[PDB]
Amino acid sequence: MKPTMAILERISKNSQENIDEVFTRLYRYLLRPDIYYVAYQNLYSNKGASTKGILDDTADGFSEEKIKKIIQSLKDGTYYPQPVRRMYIAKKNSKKMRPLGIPTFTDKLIQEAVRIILESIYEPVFEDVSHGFRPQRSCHTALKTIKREFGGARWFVEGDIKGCFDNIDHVTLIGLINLKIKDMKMSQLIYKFLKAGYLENWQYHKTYSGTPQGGILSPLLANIYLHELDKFVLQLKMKFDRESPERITPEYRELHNEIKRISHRLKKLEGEEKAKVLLEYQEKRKRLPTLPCTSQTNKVLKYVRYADDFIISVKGSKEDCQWIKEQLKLFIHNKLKMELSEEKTLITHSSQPARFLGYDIRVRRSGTIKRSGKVKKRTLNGSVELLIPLQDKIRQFIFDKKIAIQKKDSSWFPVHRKYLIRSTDLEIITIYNSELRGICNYYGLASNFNQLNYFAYLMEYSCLKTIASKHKGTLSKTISMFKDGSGSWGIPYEIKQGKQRRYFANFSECKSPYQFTDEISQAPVLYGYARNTLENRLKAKCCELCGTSDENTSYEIHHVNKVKNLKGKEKWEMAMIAKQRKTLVVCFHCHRHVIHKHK
RNA sequence: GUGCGCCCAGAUAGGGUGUUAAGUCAAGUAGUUUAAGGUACUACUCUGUAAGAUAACACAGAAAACAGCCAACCUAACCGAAAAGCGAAAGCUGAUACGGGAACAGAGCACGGUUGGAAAGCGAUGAGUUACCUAAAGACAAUCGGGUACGACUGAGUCGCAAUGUUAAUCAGAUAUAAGGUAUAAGUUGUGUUUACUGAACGCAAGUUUCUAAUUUCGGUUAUGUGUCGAUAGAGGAAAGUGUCUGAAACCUCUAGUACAAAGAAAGGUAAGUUAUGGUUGUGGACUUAUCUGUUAUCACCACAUUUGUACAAUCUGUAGGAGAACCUAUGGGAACGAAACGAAAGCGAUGCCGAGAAUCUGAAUUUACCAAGACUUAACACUAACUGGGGAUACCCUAAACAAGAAUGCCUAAAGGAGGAAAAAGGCUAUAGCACUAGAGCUUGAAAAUCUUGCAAGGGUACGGAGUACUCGUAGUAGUCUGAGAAGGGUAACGCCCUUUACAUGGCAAAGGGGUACAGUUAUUGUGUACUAAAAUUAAAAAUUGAUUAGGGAGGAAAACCUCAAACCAACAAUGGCAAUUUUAGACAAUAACAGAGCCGUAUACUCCGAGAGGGGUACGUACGGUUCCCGAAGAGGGUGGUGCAAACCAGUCACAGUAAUGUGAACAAGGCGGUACCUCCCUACUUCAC
RNA sequence: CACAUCCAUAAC
Repeated sequence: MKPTMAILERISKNSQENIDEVFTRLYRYLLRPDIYYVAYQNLYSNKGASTKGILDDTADGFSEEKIKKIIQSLKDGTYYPQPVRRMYIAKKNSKKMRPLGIPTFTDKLIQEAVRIILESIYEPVFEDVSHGFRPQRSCHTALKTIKREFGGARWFVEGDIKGCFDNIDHVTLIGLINLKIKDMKMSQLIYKFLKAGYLENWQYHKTYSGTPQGGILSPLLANIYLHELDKFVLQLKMKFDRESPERITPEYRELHNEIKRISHRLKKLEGEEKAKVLLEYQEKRKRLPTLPCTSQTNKVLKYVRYADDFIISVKGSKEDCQWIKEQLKLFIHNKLKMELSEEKTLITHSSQPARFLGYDIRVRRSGTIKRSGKVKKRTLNGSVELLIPLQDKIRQFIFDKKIAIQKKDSSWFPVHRKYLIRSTDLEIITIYNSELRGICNYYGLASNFNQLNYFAYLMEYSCLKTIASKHKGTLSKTISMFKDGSGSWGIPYEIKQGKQRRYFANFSECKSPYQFTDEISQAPVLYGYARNTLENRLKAKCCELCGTSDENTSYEIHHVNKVKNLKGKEKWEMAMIAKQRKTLVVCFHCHRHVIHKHK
């Protein structure tokens, strides 16, 4: 009959085909409970699952009967999502709080389902220039887009919108949805989420090392709003550009044409008077790469957007670059009701560093003349060349985590992190290899990535001074205790296969600025394509520590996040070390007596 | 829970410190002197100066001692125990029998001792094999072509430092709070490091040790030898510097790693100051000073990077700033234009203390003018220790001493006879099957020697490691004037002080370790307080109603334009109306439970290291007594009166089955009993390693 | 463009 998940894929082709359909009758799909399994095939890969909203309902309970206790309450307009619990936290290096949000498990499975319906309709309407909270797009696709078609632009518009994600209008958002979805009971389910919700966002930009992925925490809602801007300026791109004929300058064509008249003469004679005209060939060559092959009267705008930033590269004047900053204020006022901050829409001319996603971003004008071998272009003119901010960002990291020390000649000398003596030699290197591999993998596109050598010096020699103090040893005895047999140093464990070693991270295996690893590798699980999942053990109705296959006892989910905190002396922790999984079933009689023996 | 470490007393059981006073000891050789002075002179002998080559005359030296270093041997204190006694074991005791044997700290408290002159460590090293790169880009062949101190792997064979220290000989004075040093607690949290608390016992003062910098290659290069594209050097390489055939007139190494001039100019080596430190206080490298006998003859020369200025180019040289780059000033390239790390901090002051040569000058100073102070040996005096002699109230282990206390065992012949007729278990007894018991099993046999349950005189062991303020016991004796005053003064200083007076045998700390009680402080529990004063930002203030608002209902299976379906209503800011622990205004406390050492300062006293000294670092906070905040230990192990289930199994009749009772019994996780394990606990314990 | 050493050893 197409079980619901082929009907949703039937729509995600349907938006692409009709270039404007008013998509009606979307509510009837949330109720057949087959899509409420892909919601449970999503909610296992999110970090923040222990913090709760106001009621004490723990983040589990995945049972087909509360599917009815869901889906029947989705019927008579009697599901109303939770009010606010403001357990405050503030952004790095600043005194600002941006409100933080969480539901009860119920809401997470409707929300994670109204995400999938709304992701079916809007995803082939999201324009290419957005790269924020999407599939198959991340931080690095934005950077890579800058490294191609931003190349060679005279000026920047390095925008900011004054709290763009707490200023989100709860009333003209829903007016925009209801151009597309012409459905009545959908919006009221959405508008239970707006004003009975929160505004529910974070600050920790360094969690993915320069990303607001925690540091904005929402579904796609924020993108649906902004897509009216990403529709506007890619409409502004056609009013702006007027493409002129002249690309190679007329100062350049008088020198470009006279090369071929005398290069045709160089082969007609070699000898002594060849060398005399070779001086008016080779010393005349000294203003040939000083002559440039580009013209700055043609007019070209670009646009890139992540979630809340956007950067706009324009081929023109500063007259022009203060007209684009004009016809944005006429917009984010009138059609989105927000202030594009005149303080911090920094126009910075391009040859100066911008700042977009934690990179410094700029065009090269340093007129060096390399070889490309027998052929020769200027490979460094007009190339957008991304850069770490070593002075803002890595300087901050090195001192925020207490690696280093400024010395009296300003030289940073590394010492031990005081609070890490309390773990093993394997725990500390896994502390430190994790931190180093994050920044380097973040900053792998950086044209001065080689410069992170100072940072990886400091990390490596401060990992060893921690392990030094715990053993009561020195920095030299600790490479001599942890010797190999090839001059490198490692950390041993006895595990089942014989001895291995933990080494330290690197460059060529954190650098690669074309390929990378696509889910941030914080002990990643496999794709369980052998039916080990959280859906076909539900149908087994099984009892592992239970023995009685009873219907009046509720089956559910016992998914806690972490497994390293389980000790193995109590009755419940001996099952999770055997099957090696975050989760199992939980009973109606099993949870309340065996887990809750003390409390 | 750091080897010792209590409290009073004594001073060789082993020792330490100080004081005088005798005796002896050794200064290259002689001389003079006194004297058995010692370095002063005189004369010779040997050595030292390569500070960047050798010789000739002047400056420094020449012993013995103790104190230390290093190495190899032999042996006190310590070990599972020999061994050995001991209600037999609970625990105690090891002249020497092996094991270490300088031990782990000498820092309060011995390892010693002979013999020799030298090891860790740290920089400059072969072997012993790399694995690699090889001046030709590569292909060709250890072509020792021709490196192997390229670093490996190797674990120590060569050179340097480590490898010394102390001991009187011109006297007094002069810029004596002189420069210049040193103390002036510790900690908590103010994190904008803004002038803040605590018996801080100092005062002022918010921005300071600190970097952003080198010009006739001092680039896009670390916080290093290096290694690579430019301007800029192409003649070897395109008949191998050993060879072969090449790529190209392209290919490597330096010079073009400076346009003048000044000087020093490699190595060792002296003494200062650094970095080395790190987390506080003392031994190797490497920077930086300065210093290494004057004069003659061969000897006396080519550097080279900076010390020095420019000298011009120069990148693109902070930058505040207006400025598509090869665009515009200006203190010009520390020149606040900016940046990063760092609290009653950096600095400056104020007080009491230290202040060598005897600064350099001034009078030195008179038979070289004066010197008695090293080390041992003996005596006398003074002191002194955590050493030595004395001195001992709670919890744990033990249980012999029938020491005090409850356990004595069968029936039938027929109670008469007794079981002394018979049997024979039972308390018993040996091994150890075995799963505790049954002791098997002949057996004293028919309560003793083994039922538990306690204990003095008992026998052991541990606690003498500071947290808050009041009481038991050995004693106010073990101390005759308490080092905490007796007792009063006496300021001080925070005190207890030490200073002045003064009491006479209860006059004195109230000798020791550990208990006990009353109220405190923190943590983990457990229950509740919740008007001692009620009303509020207003959290319970989407309620209701609302506002006369608003477009919008309810239970299910199709793609989107739309298949179907059974056939007068929730929601749209809030507003408005009582309270709860309290920020808005006040005459969260109960209840139980347990309990640790970071120091620091004052006087006394014991030690050591760095310093000329003042002082600083440590020794359990060194210890004691006075003061003070900070602060409120972890983990395993056994043990359990007290906890419980399960496979086996205990035993006659709790069970059959008869029997002279016991006896063969097939059947008790029907455990009548209860171990054997598993579990959660709950409790005790420096038992064991940690932590200071 | 740049791979990375020496950071000593020893008073509680």
